[PDB]
Amino acid sequence: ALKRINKELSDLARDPPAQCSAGPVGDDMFHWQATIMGPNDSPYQGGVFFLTIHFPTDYPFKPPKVAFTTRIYHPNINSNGSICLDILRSQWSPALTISKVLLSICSLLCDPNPDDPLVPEIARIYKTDRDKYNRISREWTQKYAM
Amino acid sequence: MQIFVKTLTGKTITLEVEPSDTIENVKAKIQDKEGIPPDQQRLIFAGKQLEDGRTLSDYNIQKESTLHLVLRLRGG
Repeated sequence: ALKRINKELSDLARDPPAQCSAGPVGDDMFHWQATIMGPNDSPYQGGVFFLTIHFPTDYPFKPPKVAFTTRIYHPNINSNGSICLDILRSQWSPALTISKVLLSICSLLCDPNPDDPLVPEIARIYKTDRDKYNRISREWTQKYAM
Repeated sequence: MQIFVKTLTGKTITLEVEPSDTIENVKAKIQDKEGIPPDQQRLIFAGKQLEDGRTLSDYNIQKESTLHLVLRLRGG
């Protein structure tokens, strides 16, 4: 894993995603992290988000765990920070450029699709009760975003 | 020394600063370089915000490093 993980680091260092910065902590090649800024369109402008990663001891070949330390009231993420990513599913290549994953989350907010996510409660509220959603959206901003 | 800075705009350029300088000064140079004001200028690193009253040697960022620049868009 030390070699594989270092594989992405090469493409990451030489040229890391501009849409979002990321990199491993210390020389410990196992824990990865990233950040995302309000695309300047959705109700979260100026809201900085942080998400940690966890690589398996059996090589990426195993679905990696991801969570959201920041409290985002988006109709697609639960409380435990459960992010819905099809990549993890069959669309999980034992050798994928995590760089694409980060972008997937970026486009998610810049293009959501309220349907049957892991948060049907937020879906309904956002569905018609937009006025309220805006209240919590702005309230959850200063709470942890800022 | 030399240091790389990349913003959301995708803009990337090598800046020049001394290891004894303070984030308070570099902020003055970066803005004059791109033209972006300090209010919108921000410095992030592995999820660590740089303080205005801190020296490069303090954060031990070494040389040939890549700083994550973020734009603080207020709009209100």
